[PDB]
Amino acid sequence: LPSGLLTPPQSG
Amino acid sequence: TQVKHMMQVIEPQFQRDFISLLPKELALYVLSFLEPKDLLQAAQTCRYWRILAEDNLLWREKCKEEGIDEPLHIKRRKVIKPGFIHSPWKSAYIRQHRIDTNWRRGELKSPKVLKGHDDHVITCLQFCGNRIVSGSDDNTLKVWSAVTGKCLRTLVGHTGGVWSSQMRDNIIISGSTDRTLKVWNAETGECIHTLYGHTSTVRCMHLHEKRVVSGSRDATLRVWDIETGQCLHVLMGHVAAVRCVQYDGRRVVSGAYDFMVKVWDPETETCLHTLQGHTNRVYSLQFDGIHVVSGSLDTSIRVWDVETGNCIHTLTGHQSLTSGMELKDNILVSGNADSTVKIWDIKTGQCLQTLQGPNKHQSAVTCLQFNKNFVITSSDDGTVKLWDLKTGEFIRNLVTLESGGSGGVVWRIRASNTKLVCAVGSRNGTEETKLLVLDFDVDM
Amino acid sequence: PSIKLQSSDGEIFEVDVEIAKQSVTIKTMLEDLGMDPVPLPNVNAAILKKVIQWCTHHDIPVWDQEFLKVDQGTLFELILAANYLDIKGLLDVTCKTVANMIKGKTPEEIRKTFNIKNDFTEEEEAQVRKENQW
Repeated sequence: LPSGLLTPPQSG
Repeated sequence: TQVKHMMQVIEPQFQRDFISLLPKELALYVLSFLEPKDLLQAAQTCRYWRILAEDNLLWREKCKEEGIDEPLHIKRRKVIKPGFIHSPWKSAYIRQHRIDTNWRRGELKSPKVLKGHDDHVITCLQFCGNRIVSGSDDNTLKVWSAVTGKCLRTLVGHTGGVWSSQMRDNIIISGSTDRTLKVWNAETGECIHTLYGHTSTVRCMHLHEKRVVSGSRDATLRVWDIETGQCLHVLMGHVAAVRCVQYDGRRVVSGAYDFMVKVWDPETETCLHTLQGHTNRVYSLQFDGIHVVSGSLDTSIRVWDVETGNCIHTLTGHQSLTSGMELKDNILVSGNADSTVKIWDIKTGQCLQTLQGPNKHQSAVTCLQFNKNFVITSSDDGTVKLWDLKTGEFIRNLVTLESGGSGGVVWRIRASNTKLVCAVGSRNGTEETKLLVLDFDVDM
Repeated sequence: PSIKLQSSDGEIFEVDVEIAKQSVTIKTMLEDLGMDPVPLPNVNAAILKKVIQWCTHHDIPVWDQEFLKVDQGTLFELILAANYLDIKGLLDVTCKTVANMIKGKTPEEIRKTFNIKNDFTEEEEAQVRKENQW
């Protein structure tokens, strides 16, 4: 994923 | 009146000029054909002219021009000799001109630094008249004062990271990985509702009046009542995670990782339309009640007609993920991982400007804001840039993190007419996470 | 048909109605008060003769721009005749022609064009420049 962008870590 | 009252008190007599001799009214009819830049020069001609150029009603209409709607009634006190009846509308117009000039070439006043969320990230930012709300994966949110600097409250309660947020004077709403949403009281900082229903991370949410719609990694959306704390409807139909959502009180629009955009009528929990076209995850959305605009990992941005489900434009040109978009009056601005920002006319589909050049961003554009004069962009390059919306030209770097090239990043920005709030930090330890508040207000 | 109107000078003008009715003032006196010869006390034969010329001819159009290539004294006259006669078209065009004389910035330059004396005192001018800064 491009650097500077985010998302919560995978849950399951 | 007012202009008459001025002539009979200052007594500007004997002028051998055209307008000084014309009946008051006709001089005003004439001065009206001038643009503000001129009225301001004409006002420096002589006392008689100055008094005319200050006709309150001449400016009230010149403010509607720049969309002011509100005249400012300023600073009182021990007058300089020969008085002058200033025009509230004129000073209001000038205030804005100076503010615009401050943003454009002002002189960066070192910003208030608000330290918080240590070694963590800021996932969402909210700015509402003097109050700032930061959301983090440290499981908290912090309400700040854009005026002083101080943290006013820290909303502790979630057991997972906060990833979504919304606010409307004193009502804050958060969405966490702990699968719940929480309605808070910004002033007291107390949780007043905890909304259960989603089983997977609450990814996105859009608030409209007394209702909020949330999108989750469980492939569903839920519409809640911010007052009762009840879940009113559940939109089921998406196959993959719902990454973005828009709600106008009439229709719910959503984009998910199934390359689909769905238009819903919440009341009857029904999917009116499933918009097909994107060939990859849809990350961003915008909706003005008539057009739904979607941005995908597929490089394109699609413009659809909410009423028919028909695709109207397939905006091509970007090269990577369009992370953020802003729509306003059929003018769309998109921020993309290709480090570019684009300005489009969603009526014609024309790409009005591409913000690049020698001073373009070096990495992905993380956020953006815009108005009728400028576009403000943030990036992982550690800068926040100011661009001219009409010419598409670069103006200057509002923020330039010294650690920009080695980790420092600007995750998000919120701008009011008078100030800029930046969420800053880093994955390594080169930049302590914090908010930066720049002030572009003028002394008046 | 054709109606007759008398300038302030005492000179009678014959003009096709409709051309004359472009002036609502004249229009009002003809259709409402019913003035056989329409007395125009605020307009003299000279200027009246000019407005008639402008009317019989009907973003500043190319012609009105030439037609108003007159000297200030006349323009000032036309502004008033138009206002008095109430001819929105003529009024706009002439007033606009004067405005364009200002569009160009510079206080000092606007004076050379309208004469005007800088009656501002040391402090006053300094203050005036501060307030209307751009």
